[PDB]
Amino acid sequence: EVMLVESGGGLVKPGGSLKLSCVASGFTFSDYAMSWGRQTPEKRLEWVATISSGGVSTYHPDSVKGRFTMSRDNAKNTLYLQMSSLRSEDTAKYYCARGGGRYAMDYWGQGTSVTVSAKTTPPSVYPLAPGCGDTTGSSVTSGCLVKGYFPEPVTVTWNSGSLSSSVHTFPALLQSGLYTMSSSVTVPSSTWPSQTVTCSVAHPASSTTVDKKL
Amino acid sequence: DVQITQSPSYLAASPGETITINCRASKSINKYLAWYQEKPGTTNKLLIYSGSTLQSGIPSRFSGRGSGTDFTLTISSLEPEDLAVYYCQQYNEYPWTFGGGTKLEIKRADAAPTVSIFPPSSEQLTSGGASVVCFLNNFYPKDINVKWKIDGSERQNGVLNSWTDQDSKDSTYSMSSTLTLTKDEYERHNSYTCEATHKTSTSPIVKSFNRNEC
Amino acid sequence: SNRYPAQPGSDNRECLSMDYKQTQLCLIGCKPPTGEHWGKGVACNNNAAATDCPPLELFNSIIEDGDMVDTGFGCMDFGTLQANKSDVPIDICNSTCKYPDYLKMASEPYGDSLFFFLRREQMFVRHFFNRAGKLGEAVPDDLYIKGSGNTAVIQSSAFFPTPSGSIVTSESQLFNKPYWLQRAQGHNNGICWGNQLFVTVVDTTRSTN
Amino acid sequence: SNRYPAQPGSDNRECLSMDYKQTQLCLIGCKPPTGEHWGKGVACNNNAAATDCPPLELFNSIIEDGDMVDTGFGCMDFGTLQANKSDVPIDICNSTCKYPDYLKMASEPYGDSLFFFLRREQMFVRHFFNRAGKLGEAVPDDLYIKGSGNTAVIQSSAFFPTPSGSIVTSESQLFNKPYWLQRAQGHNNGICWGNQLFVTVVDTTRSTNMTLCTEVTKEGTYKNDNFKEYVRHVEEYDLQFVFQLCKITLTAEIMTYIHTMDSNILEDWQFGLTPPPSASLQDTYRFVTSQAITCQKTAPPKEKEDPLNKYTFWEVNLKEKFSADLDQFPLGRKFLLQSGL
Amino acid sequence: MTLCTEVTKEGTYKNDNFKEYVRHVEEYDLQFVFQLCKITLTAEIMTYIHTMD
Amino acid sequence: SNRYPAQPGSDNRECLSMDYKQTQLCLIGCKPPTGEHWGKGVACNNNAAATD
Amino acid sequence: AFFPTPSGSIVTSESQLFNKPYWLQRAQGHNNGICWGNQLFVTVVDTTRSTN
Repeated sequence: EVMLVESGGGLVKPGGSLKLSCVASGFTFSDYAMSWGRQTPEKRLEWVATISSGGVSTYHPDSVKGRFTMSRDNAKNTLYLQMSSLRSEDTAKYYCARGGGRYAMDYWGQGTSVTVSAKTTPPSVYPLAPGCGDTTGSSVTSGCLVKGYFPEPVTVTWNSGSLSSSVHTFPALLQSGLYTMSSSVTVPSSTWPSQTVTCSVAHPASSTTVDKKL
Repeated sequence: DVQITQSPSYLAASPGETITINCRASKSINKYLAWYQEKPGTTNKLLIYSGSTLQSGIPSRFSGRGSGTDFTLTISSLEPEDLAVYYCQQYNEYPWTFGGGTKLEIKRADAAPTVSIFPPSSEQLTSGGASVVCFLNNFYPKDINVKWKIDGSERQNGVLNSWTDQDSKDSTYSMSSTLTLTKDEYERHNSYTCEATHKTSTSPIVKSFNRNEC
Repeated sequence: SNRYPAQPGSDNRECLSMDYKQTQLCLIGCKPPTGEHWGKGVACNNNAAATDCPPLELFNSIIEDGDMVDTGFGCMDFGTLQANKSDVPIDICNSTCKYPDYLKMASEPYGDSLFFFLRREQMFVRHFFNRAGKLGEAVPDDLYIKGSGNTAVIQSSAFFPTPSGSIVTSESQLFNKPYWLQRAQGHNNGICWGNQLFVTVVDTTRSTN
Repeated sequence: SNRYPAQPGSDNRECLSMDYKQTQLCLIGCKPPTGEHWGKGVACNNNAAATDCPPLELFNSIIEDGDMVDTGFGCMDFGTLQANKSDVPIDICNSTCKYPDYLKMASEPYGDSLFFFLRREQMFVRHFFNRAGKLGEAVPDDLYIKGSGNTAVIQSSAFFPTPSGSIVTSESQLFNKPYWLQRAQGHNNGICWGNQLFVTVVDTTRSTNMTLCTEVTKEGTYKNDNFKEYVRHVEEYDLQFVFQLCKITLTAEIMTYIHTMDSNILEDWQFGLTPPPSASLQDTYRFVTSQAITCQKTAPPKEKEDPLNKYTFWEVNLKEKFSADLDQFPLGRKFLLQSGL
Repeated sequence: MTLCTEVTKEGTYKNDNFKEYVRHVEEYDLQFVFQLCKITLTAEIMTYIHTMD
Repeated sequence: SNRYPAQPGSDNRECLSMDYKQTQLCLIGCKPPTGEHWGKGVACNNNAAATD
Repeated sequence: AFFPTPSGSIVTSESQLFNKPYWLQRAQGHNNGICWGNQLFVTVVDTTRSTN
């Protein structure tokens, strides 16, 4: 079981600092290289930091020179990144990496959104169910709307992923400092509304969850 | 810096055939080149390091080659876990810059958008926004255009454009068309229609609704 | 191992800790005992216009109470010969450690600073580490072959070991026994002149805190 | 452990330190001694050598001062034999390490290069590492089973061990001790010839390192690049000696025994030799810099010529350190108790 | 021992230039002295030996 | 390895184990034997309370 | 505030001091072996056979 679990990425003041921690579940941490790399939108994957098998050789690109300091723990199986004086460009999704080779990467975790922005906002949730009028068709497309969150991301799952054969979920867009999205599912009409259907929307930044069933 | 770019950036393919990808170089960054892939929720995979030499657990259907500034990589006999975004990356000198990225898509039978239009429901009619939601589902390929007609007049401000993934079982695409309006403008105008266009028909797929009806 | 390469940076220090050289020893003589220790020197005349590397000299001195023994880094000054005081632990980074000159006390005519003396010492390495600074001396090139790319940078060779004393036993005890005068080494046969004596001892097995 | 498959690229040389053999050794002998070493030789070119390995010959060299003793990586040359020059340490890679041939030193008739010796050595190995590159000969396939997946290609078995010595104790030192030779092991019972002796010692117990920290720019906040770090290495030596004069009556049985053995300990004696009279002897100037057109050259004939002059030693003068009264030294008193006098 | 011969020449290091052999060497030597034991031949002696050899 | 900075906490205790010194000795006496142990004693009365 | 971990070492059958007779030629004090009060307080310390 080799798995690099990310921890420590989120909201942080501009000009401030934060502590990341990439805990590995199981291997010998002193044998293999470890690294940090981020993905910024409309751009490449951005290599942030690399370290060797024991910790001898650490490097950073031209973007974070002088500002970022990489660390690692071999006993708690945890790779680190101590950064200073963050700006709005550091808002991205960040991976930690395992180097199994001649400085070559074969792992990252699920990651966490490391977003340098101002504040969070708990989402006000609105469903999109069939209303007044006769229900027609053997299948019905419905939804539930998410309005007003910042920053990214969110994820909608319908009925605990059993209908994930037909679950739809959309990305959001930045309109006036907030993101707005929606989601759908194509289920035959034998289910709804005799058996109720729920979409699950959460928010990592405000830690505010409201569950509703259609 | 070393500024390498990845071309062609998109691959639609049917498996069993032979698929080629390329990455060209700014410097003579001779044969030190690895290749990766990003699947969400799981880990990145190193297929071939150093252009031509193979990692543990990696099978033989991959093939990559090149020296100097020219490189060629070719793959046949595909497998359904491949649909992901693939990168080339130099590490001949720091900073480790990447290629632009190549997403591999599987080719299927083409399909038209399944259109179902909704008003902003009365919970959103008391919240403060007015989003005329309409779901365009189960189409192929990604390329669509939708037209929103606010009482015959088109609106492009506040138009949100976000496409889904290749789906799980049916592997189609969907795109979010939420008409971001406020209350007095939704009070002024009644008719709104998502008019999706696709390569299946010269007439756009037009679905409408009336607040006099529902 | 060393996965390539060494990285630039002006600040990379940390806390570590380690034991020292073990011993048991003593000496007696009716003159106070001596001891050498290394230090600086006068530079030179300025005939050489080659480089800057500092001079040196040992310094022969009667050691008094409280002064520090050398433990393997030479009997030397840590303030003048070093300049970071970070190669050395804090208690001895501000010191001038000595080693006793039994040799010139042997070639002393009468032997009045020496009646008898003891010594028992052992050592071996624990690990290997390296310094972090600009190596002032370069290495000649045809002695090896240089690499390129990631291996284009030549890393420094400012290695340094770190010590370890062995296991000690109660059979290795020097003290708490009689050592009879029957034959001295020199001309003064036990005669304390001035009704005074100059006794010394260094022990390491009771050096916990 | 060492998993599969094969990684490698162009070159993968790294940085390591290591340490070496623990020893203490010595030798006494009036004649200069030799010392053997290995090196490449001339092979037959009449064979169609499918192998491309060069041969290796022992070369029984004569040990100079400051040349290198063996360490345990083959008693070979390292200039002409390590083409990589980046696998063996730099200090020895442009030199050649040596060992003594005690049995061929036992096969000298007179025994004038050996009067006494000792050696005290201990070693065990800590680590284990291997090499890369195109190995010379391949493995025969019919002594194993092959595989694939990760087990596809063979990996290089070019290993090497790493010495680590032992503990460095003072409880078995050999220095600072008198050694009164009761009887020398060979025919030469401790008698020097031509008023000379050559002695040596190699010790690792006194081999610490003297580094040097030189801040070039004072500042209360730390920078790595204030410091031109230098290194030195120091060593302190001494010897004591007690002799005995002996009377040789130059009889006919002796004078045929010795001139045949060595005529050179008769030429300083010049009994019945016509050249050492000569004539008017050497007639010197006072030193004039520009004129007196002769120079400081060695085309003037040498009063002493030997190939030992081609080698370089530590020349130690004792033509002035003689003393008849011995009790004023810490070994003269150690002798009268030893002699019972 | 361990050997290393390069095949080509360059001013750039690669591991695929060098050829490495490995050998194993031994020397032995001896020194002895003996003593003659003369053996007379009698009837009880000559019966004793052919039972062995 | 003790590299900078810290990752501290308001609680840092853990489950460890250790081994000891090898004792074999003889002691005889028909009078009871004493031991020594350091007791927390006092200094003089007024030491200016600089460091406790 | 560094601290080591003590270890000890190998124990042998030759490091044993017990299960063997002793015949003291001379006691240490002016009392050369005379006990009093019809009692004595003998003490031994062994951690060597102290497995649990």
